[PDB]
Amino acid sequence: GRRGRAITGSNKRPLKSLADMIKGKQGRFRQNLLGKRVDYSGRSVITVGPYLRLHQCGLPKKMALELFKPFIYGKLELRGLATTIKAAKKMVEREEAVVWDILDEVIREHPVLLNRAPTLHRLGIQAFEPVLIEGKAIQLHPLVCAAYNADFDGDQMAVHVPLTLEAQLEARALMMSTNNILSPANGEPIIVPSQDVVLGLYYMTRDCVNAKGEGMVLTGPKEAERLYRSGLASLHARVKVRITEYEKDANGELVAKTSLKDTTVGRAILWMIVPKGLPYSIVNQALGKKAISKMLNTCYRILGLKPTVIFADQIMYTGFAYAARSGASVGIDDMVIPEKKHEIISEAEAEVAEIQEQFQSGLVTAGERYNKVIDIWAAANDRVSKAMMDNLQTETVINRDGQEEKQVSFNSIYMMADSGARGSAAQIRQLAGMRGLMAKPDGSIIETPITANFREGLNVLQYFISTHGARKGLADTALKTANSGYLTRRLVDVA
Amino acid sequence: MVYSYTEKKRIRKDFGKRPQVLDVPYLLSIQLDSFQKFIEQDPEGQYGLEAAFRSVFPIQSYSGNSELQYVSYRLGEPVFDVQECQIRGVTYSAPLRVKLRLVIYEREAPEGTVKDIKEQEVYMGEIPLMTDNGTFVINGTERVIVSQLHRSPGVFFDSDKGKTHSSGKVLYNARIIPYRGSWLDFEFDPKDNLFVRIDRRRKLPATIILRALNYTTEQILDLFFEKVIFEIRDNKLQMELVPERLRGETASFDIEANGKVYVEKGRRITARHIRQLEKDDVKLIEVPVEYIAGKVVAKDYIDESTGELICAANMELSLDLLAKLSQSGHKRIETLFTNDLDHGPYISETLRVDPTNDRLSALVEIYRMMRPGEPPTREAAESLFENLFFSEDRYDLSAVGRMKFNRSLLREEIEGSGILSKDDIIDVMKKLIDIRNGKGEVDDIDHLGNRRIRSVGEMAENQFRVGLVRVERAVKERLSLGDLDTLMPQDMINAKPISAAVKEFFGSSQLSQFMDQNNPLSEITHKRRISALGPGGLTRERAGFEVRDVHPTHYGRVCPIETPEGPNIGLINSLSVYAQTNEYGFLETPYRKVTDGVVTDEIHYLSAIEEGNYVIAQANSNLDEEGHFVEDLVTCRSKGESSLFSRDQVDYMDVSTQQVVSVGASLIPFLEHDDANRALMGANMQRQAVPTLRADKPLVGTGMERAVAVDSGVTAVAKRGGVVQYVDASRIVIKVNEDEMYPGEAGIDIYNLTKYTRSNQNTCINQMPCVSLGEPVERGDVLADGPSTDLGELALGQNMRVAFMPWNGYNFEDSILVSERVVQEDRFTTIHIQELACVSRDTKLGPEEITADIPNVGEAALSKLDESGIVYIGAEVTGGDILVGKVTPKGETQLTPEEKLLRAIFGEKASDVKDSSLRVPNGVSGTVIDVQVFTRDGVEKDKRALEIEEMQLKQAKKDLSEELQILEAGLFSRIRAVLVAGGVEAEKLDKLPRDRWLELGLTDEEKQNQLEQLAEQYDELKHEFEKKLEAKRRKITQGDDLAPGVLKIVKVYLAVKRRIQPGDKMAGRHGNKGVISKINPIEDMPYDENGTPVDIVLNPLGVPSRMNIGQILETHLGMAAKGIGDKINAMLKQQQEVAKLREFIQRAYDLGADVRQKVDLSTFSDEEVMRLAENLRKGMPIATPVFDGAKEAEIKELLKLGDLPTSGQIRLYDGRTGEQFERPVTVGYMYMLKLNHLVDDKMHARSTGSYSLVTQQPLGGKAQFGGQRFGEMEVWALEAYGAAYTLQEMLTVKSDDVNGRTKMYKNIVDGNHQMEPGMPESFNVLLKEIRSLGINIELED
Amino acid sequence: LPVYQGETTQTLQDYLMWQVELTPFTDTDRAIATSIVDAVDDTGYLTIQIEDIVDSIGDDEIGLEEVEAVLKRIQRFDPVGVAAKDLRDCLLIQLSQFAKETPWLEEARLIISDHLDLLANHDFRTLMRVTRLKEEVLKEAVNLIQSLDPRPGQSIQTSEPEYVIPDVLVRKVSGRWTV
Repeated sequence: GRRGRAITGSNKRPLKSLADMIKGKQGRFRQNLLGKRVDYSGRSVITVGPYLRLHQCGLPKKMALELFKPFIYGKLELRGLATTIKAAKKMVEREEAVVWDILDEVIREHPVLLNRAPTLHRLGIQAFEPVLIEGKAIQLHPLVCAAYNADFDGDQMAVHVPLTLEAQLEARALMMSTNNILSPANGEPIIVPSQDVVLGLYYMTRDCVNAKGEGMVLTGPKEAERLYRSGLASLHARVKVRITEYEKDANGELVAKTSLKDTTVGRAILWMIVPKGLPYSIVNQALGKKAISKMLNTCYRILGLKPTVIFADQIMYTGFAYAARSGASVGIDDMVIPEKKHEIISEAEAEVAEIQEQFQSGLVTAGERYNKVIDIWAAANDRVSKAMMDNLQTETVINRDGQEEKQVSFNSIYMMADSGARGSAAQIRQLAGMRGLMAKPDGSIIETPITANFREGLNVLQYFISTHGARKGLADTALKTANSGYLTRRLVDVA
Repeated sequence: MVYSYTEKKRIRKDFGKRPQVLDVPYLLSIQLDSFQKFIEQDPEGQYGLEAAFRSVFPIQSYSGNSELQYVSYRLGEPVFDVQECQIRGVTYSAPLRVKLRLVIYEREAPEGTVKDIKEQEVYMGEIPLMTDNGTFVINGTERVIVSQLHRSPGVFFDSDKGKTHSSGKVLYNARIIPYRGSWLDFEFDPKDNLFVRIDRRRKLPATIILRALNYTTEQILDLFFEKVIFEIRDNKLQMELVPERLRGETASFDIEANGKVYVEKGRRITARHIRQLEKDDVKLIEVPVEYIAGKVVAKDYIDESTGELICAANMELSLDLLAKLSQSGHKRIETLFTNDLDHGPYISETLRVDPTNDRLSALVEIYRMMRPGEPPTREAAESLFENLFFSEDRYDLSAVGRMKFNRSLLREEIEGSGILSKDDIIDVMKKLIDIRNGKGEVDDIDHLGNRRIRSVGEMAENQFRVGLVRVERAVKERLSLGDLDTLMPQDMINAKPISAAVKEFFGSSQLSQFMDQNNPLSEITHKRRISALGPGGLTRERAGFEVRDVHPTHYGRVCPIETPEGPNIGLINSLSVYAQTNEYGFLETPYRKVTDGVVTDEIHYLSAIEEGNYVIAQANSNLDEEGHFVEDLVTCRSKGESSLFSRDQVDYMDVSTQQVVSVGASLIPFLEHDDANRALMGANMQRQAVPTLRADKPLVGTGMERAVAVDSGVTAVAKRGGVVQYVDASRIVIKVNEDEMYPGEAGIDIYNLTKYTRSNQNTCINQMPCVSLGEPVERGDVLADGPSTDLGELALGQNMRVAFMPWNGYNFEDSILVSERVVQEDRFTTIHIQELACVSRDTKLGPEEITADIPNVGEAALSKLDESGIVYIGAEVTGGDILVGKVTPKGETQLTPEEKLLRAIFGEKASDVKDSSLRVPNGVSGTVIDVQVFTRDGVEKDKRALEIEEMQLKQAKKDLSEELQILEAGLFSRIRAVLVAGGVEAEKLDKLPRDRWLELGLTDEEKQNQLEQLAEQYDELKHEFEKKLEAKRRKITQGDDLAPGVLKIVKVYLAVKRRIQPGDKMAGRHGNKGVISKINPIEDMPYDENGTPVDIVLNPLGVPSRMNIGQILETHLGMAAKGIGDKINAMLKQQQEVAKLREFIQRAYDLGADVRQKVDLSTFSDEEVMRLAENLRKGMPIATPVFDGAKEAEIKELLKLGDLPTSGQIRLYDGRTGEQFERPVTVGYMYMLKLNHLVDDKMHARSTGSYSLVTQQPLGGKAQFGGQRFGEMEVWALEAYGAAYTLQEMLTVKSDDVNGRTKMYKNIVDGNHQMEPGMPESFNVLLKEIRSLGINIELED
Repeated sequence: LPVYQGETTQTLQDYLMWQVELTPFTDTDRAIATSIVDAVDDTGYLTIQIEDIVDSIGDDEIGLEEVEAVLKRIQRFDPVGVAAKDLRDCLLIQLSQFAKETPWLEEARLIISDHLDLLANHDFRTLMRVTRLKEEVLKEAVNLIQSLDPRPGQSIQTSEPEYVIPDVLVRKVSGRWTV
C-alpha cells in the first residue's frame, strides 16, 4: 500500500493485498455496527389503550407466543403436556387451549418492555405488564403517549423480554414506567394529561351562567345520581355543598373538615375522585391543564407514588367519561368573524396611499415609504387582533335575571383555547381574521400582506407564498436532526 | 343544457359561480407530442429522426473516395398486440430500416462516382412504441420517465459573492452552460482581476485567453480601455478634456476652461462647472504634469529616431520618461481615462498579471492547464484550443442556446451555431466588467426564464444521435480501410449497439421507473411529474435550499401545494390546469387578453419573460357582461408587483382559477377553507390510495373527476360508435351507424377488457361495464369502469356517515373508530394480488421438469397439483401448499448394494430427483387469479399449456368468425336480392342457400354475371378468412422463447382479498388521517333522534388541532347530500309521480347562487328522468370549483331545504347507557379512504430465524423473521438505563453467533436463565487476529 | 465473512451434532454422540461403527454399552434414523416411532425383523410361506415398508456433491462433434 499497487487478476481494483490485509476496512466501522446491531428479537406496535391502566400495556396475541414457544414447551413438559419436545412442537403447531393457558400463565408473571423507534430520551423505552390482545398493533396506555415522543401515527415499536432473572429485576425495578414519574432531565413531573382528559377536567368545573337547578344545595353522595338522570348539570353555578376533606395536618395524620361550599356538579364530583391531602379548594378551580400539572406536582410532593398513579389513572378515565358526556361539537358558526376589520382594514388601506402619496411626493423614500406602510399594517393587525379577541373573548349574552350574562361562551375555538389542549388564539387570528404579514421568500419580506381567512379564502399570492415557509421548516427539521445527533454523539463520547 | 348522454344518468350539482371559459385539455398531450415529433417524418430535419439522422448520416472514407448516405427510413410495425406483449412480457417496440446509400467513386475522378450500393435498407435496432396513454412496456413492464428541467444553455452573469467572498467584496462571476461542450466561467477575484476557468479547472489569467486568440496586447488594451489623445506638444501638457466625457472629479489645480479657469484649483467638480466647460468650447486645456504621473501609457510607442520600447504598453507615464518620450517619441501620446469613479480597468491589472504575452505562450498555458503533462508542439495546443470551443463538431451547444446568447448580448439575430465566437467572448468580458462597474442585474436560475425543460422525444433523439456517432466513426473507419469493395451498406452497420442504447435509455434511466396506477389520479399525477434531479438540473440531494423555494416565476407554471413531503421536497413540480409549452424548452400559461375595459376572450400562453412586462389581472375579477370592469381599481400584477390598477392599467386577463394549481389539487374541495401545511399533506395523501371492492362516487365533488377519468386512459371509450348491440361481460359489440360506419368497414366495434389484473401497485385491475344492450351510444362515450370508478367519476373513497366528537378516549386524535355495520357493510374490502414463477433451469445433471413427481411427497401435496406439476384453476390454497412440482436432476452412484436393496424395496426414486417443487409462501394463502407458461423454442411440452393455447385460439377464432359470418350474411342477402324478382321466392333461398339457385336466370345476362362475380367475391372472402385463421393459430401457437438457463417458466398469480382489521389506516381529503382503533358492537354507536347510529367517531380536539374548515364543510355538504338522497328515496318508496319528483329535483338543482344553467322535464325524458333518479337514489351529486365553491349561506339554505338544521347540530342518544348528551352536535357523511400501508403488511415477529451469509447474522433480502437491529442511539440510551445485565444480554444474546445459542436454549429450557460473560466472542476472534496474536500483551486478570 | 455455511436446523450431520449439543448429556455422552455423528457417511448411516470409534479412542472408559446408549439417545433426533449403523434397526426404530395405530403394523414389523432376505429376492410366495402371513394382506405392510424414508440421513447427507474434471469438452458444434 506504500509502494506499487499489485492488483487482483483482471480486477483493476487491487487484490486485498497483504499490505492493507491487516486493516479490515470495516474494522472500527464493523465494531460500530456491532455497537448498534441486533437480529430477529424484533417487535413494534401502534394502538391506544382505552382500557389497561398505567400498570399495563397491550401486546397482540398473534406475535405473542411466537416468542415464549420455548417457555410454552417448557411449561407443557412441566405440566406434562409436552412429554416430548417434538410432541410439544406438534402440539404448538395445533394451538390447543392448554397452549393459550400456558402462555397466559407464564406471561401473567412475565412483563415486557416496549420502546420507540426514533431514539431521543430515556422515556423512549418502558416496562409494562403485558395483556394479551386480539389485535394487530400494540395499544399503549395514553399515559406515556408523550413519553414515547409519537402521536398515534404509524410506527412499529420494539419488544424486549428479560430472559435473565436479573434482567427482569432490572426492568420491573428500573425500566418500570410505574417507576418513571417525573421528566428525569429537568425533574419536571412527566406524567401529565395533555390530551382531552384535561379538557373534560376543565369542562367539569365550568358553568356558563347558571343552569337548571343552579341553586340546588346538597351533601355529595347523589350529585352524580342527579346529573346522570336529571336535577343538575356541571354547567350549573352556585350549588351549595357540604365538603368533607381530610388533610394530613397532623404529622403523618389527616383530620377531616366539613364545609358547605357552593359549587357546580362537576367540580364537586371531581373533588371526590381526588386523593386526600390537599384542600378541596385546591380542586375548586376551573381545573386548567397547567393547573392539572400543578395539582399533580403538589400531590407528588405531599402524598407519594402509589396514590399518584391511582389518581392519574382515575383522572384519565374520568376525563374520557366527561368528554363523552359533554360532546361539545365544532362547526363553521363556532367561529364567528367580527366584521369591524372590514372597515378598519379599509381605513388602514388609505394610510398606505398616503405613504405611497408620500412615496409619490418623494417625501417618503423606498425604505421610508415601505417602513411607513409596514408600521401602518402592523398597527392595523394589532387593532384587528384586539377586535377579534373581543369578538371571541367572553363576549356572549346568556339568559339571566339581568338579561345580561357576559361569561365564557361555547364558541368552539374560544373554549378549546381556554382549556389549551391544542392550538390557541394565534391560529384563530387567521381562522376568521387575517394571518398577519406572512411575507418571507427566503429572508426578505414582500410588499402586499395577507388580508384573508380560511373562513374567507384567500387571494392567489397569499397561498402562492405561504408554502415556501412550511417547506423550509420541514427542510430545517431534516437538516437539524442530523447535526443534533452528531453533537449529542460527541457529547456522550465525552461523557 | 348539455345532453351528455354518458352523463345523462348522473348530473352533479354545480357550485362554480365563475363561468368557465377554457375546458380541461388532454393534459397528457405534453409527452404525446414529444413522442410524435421524435417519430415525425418531418420534411425538414429539425426534430426527431429527421434532424438526428442527417447529423451523422454522411460517412466518408479517409480520402477513400467512398461515401455513405441514407435515402429514407421506414419503421417496422409492432410484432404483437399491447395485451399480447404484456402477457408475453416482451418489450413492445417497433423495428426500423433505412434505405442506405453506399457510393464508391473512382479515383483520379473529381467526385467521379463508379458504383452505388444504395440498395440495402439497414435495420438499426427497434424503437419502443410509446403507449397511447403514453405508457411503456419496457421488458413488458409499464414504466414512465419523469419530465426533465434544467438551466437553458447560455451565459448567466452570476454574482458568486457575499459570505462566499469571506472578505467583504462583491464579485462579478459569469457561468456559461452550453448545451454541449466544455463549460466556462469568468470570475472576479477580490483583486479586481478576471479569472477564466474551463471545465471547473484552475483559474487562468484574463489576458492569456485574449493573447492566445491571435489578439495583440495593443488590440486588447484599445478595445478594453478608452484612449485619450493627450496632445501635449511643445510641453504644453494640454489634455483634450470634455466635461461631458470626464467630470465629477475635484479640480486639484491647473484647471482652466477655454482660457478663463471655470474650475478653480482644489475645487470640487461642480455640475455647474461641468455644464459651463461643456457649453463653453473646451479645447486642449493645460493640465498639471502631476496628472501625467498617474497616467499610464496606452500605446507601446517608440522614439522617432529609434524604435525603442520606451514607454511600453500598460506603463504608467513617468515624468523623467515623459521628457524622453516628448523629445524622442513624439508630442501626442495615447493614454487612458481610468475613471475609477465610473469604471475600473480590471484587465490592465490582469494584463500585467498574465505571464504569457505571445500567442504561442498563451496557447501552451492552456495546454498545460488542460493537460498537466504532454506539452504541445505548437500544434497540439492550437488543435486543442480549436476543438475546445471553436469546433462546430465538438461544442455544438444549441440554436436555442444561440438565441439565449444573442439575447444576453442583445444580439437581435438569435439564430446561431453551437460553436463559440471570439466576439462573443469579448462581449461577455465587457459585460462582466461593466456589471462589476455597474451596468445591470445578475442572473436568476430560480426564474423560469433561466430554465428550459426537456421531454422524452428530446432525450430519445439525443440518445439516438449519441449512438449514431460511434457507429458513424466505425462506418468511416470501414470505408477508409478496404475501400476497394462494392459491398452492401453493412460494412459497419451494427444494429446491436443502437438497440442496446435505446433499451438502456428507455430502461436504465433516473426519470424512467415502473408506473404507479394506485389511483388513476395517482397514475396521471406520476405521469406529469417534473424533476430537476437526473442527467442535469439537480446532481445530488444536497447543494441547495433556495433551489427548493417558491420561485416567483412559477406562479402560473408549477403546482403550489403538491410536492414531496420527504427529502425530495422541492425537486418535484406539477403542471397546472392549462400550462402550454414554449417554443424551445420552456412553458407558457394561457391568459385572456385584457384590452380596453373588456377582457378579450382570446388568450395567449405566455412565459415568465414576457409576463414581467404586461399587467395581468387576477382571475377572480368581477367583469361586466361586456367584459368591462365593475371595479376601477383592480389588483393586477405587471412585474411581480400586484396592486390596485386602473381599468386601463391591466394588459391581459387570467385564464381560470384552476390555472394556478395542478389537477392533483383540483380534486380537493373547499380548500379555500384550509391551511397550507395540511393542504400539501392531503395532496400527497391522495396518492397512495387503492381502489375498494365497491366503487361508489363520494358524495362531495369538485367536477374534475369525470374529465380526469376520461384522461386517465383506464376506462373504456367509445370511438365512432352509434349503438351497442352485443354486450358480453368481456365482449362489447357496438353497431356503428353507417354515418359513423366508414365505408369498407361493417360498422361494428368489438371490445375486450382485462379482468382482475395484478396491478403495477400489485392491486387488482378491473373494468366495470355500464352499457347493457342495444342502445343509442355516442362516439366518445364511457364504456367500462376501471378501478375506483363510479358513474364515470374518479372515486377513490366512500362517503361514510360520521361525526367528530370525543368518546371514552377510545379513539386518539390520530386513531379512528368505525361502527360494526360498516365493517359488515363490505366497505373498504380490497383484492390484493400475489404471484409465483418457476424456471426450468435445465442442468447438465438434467433438466428440472414439472410433473408432480416430487420425491418424498405426501399424497395431499400431490393432490393439488395437476399432471404437469402445476395445478388446475379455480379453488383456494392454504398455508405453504406446493403448486408446481419441478424435479431437479441428481447425480448417479455405483451399484450401491444398500441403495440397490432400497430400490428393490422402495425404488422409483434412486436419489435421482430432488424435489424442486413450487410451494406456497409462509403466511401466503388465498384464491388464485391465473397461471401462464412460456416455453423456450426447442421445448414443446404443452402438457397443460395445450389447454391454455386452445383457450386462446378459441377466443381468437370466435372473434375472427364474427366478421366472416357478418360478411357471409351480407353476401347472402345481396345474392338473394340479385335473384329477387327473377322467379325465385325467398322461401327457397331460406330453405337452402344454393347460391341463389346457382344463377337460376333471374336475368340470365346480369343475374348470371352478378352471381359469378358474387361467387368470386365470396370465395375470395373465404380464402382470406381461412388464411387469417391459419395465421392466427400459428401466432397463438408460435410459442415462447426463454433464456438459455431456463427451458420454460410457469408464472402463477393468486389474488387474496383483505378487509380492515385492528390496525387499519384511513385517510380524509382534508388531510385528516387515522388508525383503526376500536370497534364496539354497533349498539354502542350513539343513537340518532331517529336512532341512526353514527359510524365513525372523529376527534373534535383533533379537528380543532387540524383547524380545517373544509372538514366541517365536508360534514355539512355530506349531510345535505344524504338528506336530499333520503327525500328522493322516500319519494321512490312512496312511488310518487315522476312530475312531482321532477319539480322537487328541479327546485333543488336550480337552488343556490348562479353557477350553471340546467332544467329537467325539458331535456330529461321521464324514462331518462326515472333512470337518473334511480341512479341518484341515495345522495345528491354536487361539484364546486377549487376556489369558487358555494357559500355557507347557500349551505344553510339547502339544509333548511333539505329539512336539516342550518347549523346542522343535533342531539344524540348514547349507544351504551342511552343518556341524552347535551350540546347538540353536527354530523354528516365525510369521505374516507384507506392507505396503501397495511397493518398485516406491517406486522412482523422473530425470536429465532435464519442467518445470512455475512457475519452469521439473520438477513439475505428475504422478508422472513425480519427484525430491525438495535440502534446506536438506542444502544447509548440503553446504557443510560444502566441495565448492565439487560444490555449485556442484548450484546450477549441479541445477534448472530449461534455458538452460545445452544447454551441459551438449554438454560432457558432448564429455566436456568443464565449466561457466561466469556469474551466478545468476536474480540476473542480479534485476538485470533492480534496481528495474528502479534499483539497479546493481554494481561488477563 | 469469517467462514461459510449451508442449510441449518437442517444443519446436515452437524444438525445432528447440534441436536446432540441441544440435549442434556455429560462429556462422555456428548463425545460418543459426536463420534456417532461424525462417523456418518453420505447415506446417513453411522459410517464408522462403535468398534471403530473405540479402537481409535483406545479408551477403556468409553465402553460398548456406553457408546450404544449414547447412540440410541441419538438414534432419532434430527431426523429419525440418523447414524443408522447399517439401517435396518433404523427401519425398526422408524416403525416403532411411527404410531402403532397404523394398520398391518404387526405384519410389517414381523417382516422387517428377520425377513429382509425373502423381500430381497422379491419372493412374495416365499415370504408368505415363511411368515405365514395372509397373502396380499401383507401387501399393505410391504408398501408401508417401501415408504419407510430410507436414508433419512442421506435425505440431507446425500447432499453428495458432484465431481467431474473432463479433460476436454465436445460441443458437437453443428454436428461433427467439435472437441
